[PDB]
Amino acid sequence: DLKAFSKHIYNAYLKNFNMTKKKARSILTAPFVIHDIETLWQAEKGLVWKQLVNGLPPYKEISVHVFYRCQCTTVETVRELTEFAKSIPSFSSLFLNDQVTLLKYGVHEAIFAMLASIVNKDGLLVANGSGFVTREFLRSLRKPFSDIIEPKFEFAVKFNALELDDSDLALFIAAIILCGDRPGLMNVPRVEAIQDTILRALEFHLQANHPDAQYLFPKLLQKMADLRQLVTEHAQMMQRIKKTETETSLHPLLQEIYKDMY
Ligand SMILES: O=C(O)CCCCCOc1ccccc1CN(C(=O)c1ccc(-c2cccc(F)c2)cc1)C1CC1
Ligand SMILES: CCCCCCCO[C@@H]1O[C@H](CO)[C@@H](O)[C@H](O)[C@H]1O
Repeated sequence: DLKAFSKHIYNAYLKNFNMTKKKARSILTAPFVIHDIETLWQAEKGLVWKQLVNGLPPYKEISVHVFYRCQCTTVETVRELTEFAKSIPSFSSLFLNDQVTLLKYGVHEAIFAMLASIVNKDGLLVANGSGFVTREFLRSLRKPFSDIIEPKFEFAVKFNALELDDSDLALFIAAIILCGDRPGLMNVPRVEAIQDTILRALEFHLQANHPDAQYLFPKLLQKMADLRQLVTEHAQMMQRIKKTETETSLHPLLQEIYKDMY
């Protein structure tokens, strides 16, 4: 039951996410360092990116260009999360409208949790591990673009202190997506039931994987609550950008995610 449950989730996680925390940590211990405008330019000229630069919206400025690259990665991680979720039998058993509801309100929490895997206190990996953008450079962007980034590093460094591996994260992320609290859900009892099974699997798994860790399971439950507050603040900053940065393009999928959030 729960052992094979977890194992199926773990394989779904390995199957659908290109960058795993294992791969990321090895690199973070070399990548081209982006820390100013010149190295950013060189990086765009020199590094392979998943989305091609001319494919981005028309250029406006440096801070906005960075934002577009963040937005590109966000949308790509949504696609991965969707296929990850669909690789879970109980998720695909849900009516398609409930699937969309869970992803809509779940993906950003899952993204910011997984983000910690490619983050340290000095910056984060970009371009599939080919580059490393410094936290200080991201801090130097003009508001509101620098403001929307720093809160994630703060969460990330604290989160990495728990020292989860990929197998723990697969269950953690599954639990975030299969959440019975999401607005507009049709079959709440069914999602609550799946959520409960995942959380049992998570505890079972952590007992085995981290036998000497103390209070880790309730600590992770608190991280789930923390991520909700993080995403609320994020959505508020995105609404601010929408209203005060009219020249900045917003990806339509992300726009569909944000119109009913406060
Ligand atoms: O939510 C939206 O509406 C999309 C909008 C998000 C905006 C805030 O995004 C971030 C905030 C904090 C940390 C990371 C991200 C974005 N992410 C990245 O992986 C990422 C970070 C930096 C760069 C990059 C690339 C080139 C130059 C440069 F200076 C930076 C590329 C990708 C993770 C969440 C997807
Ligand atoms: C797969 C069976 C066909 C599903 C048809 C039901 C569509 O319902 C719609 O689901 C959306 C969430 O996904 C909500 O945002 C809309 O308010 C709601 O009207």
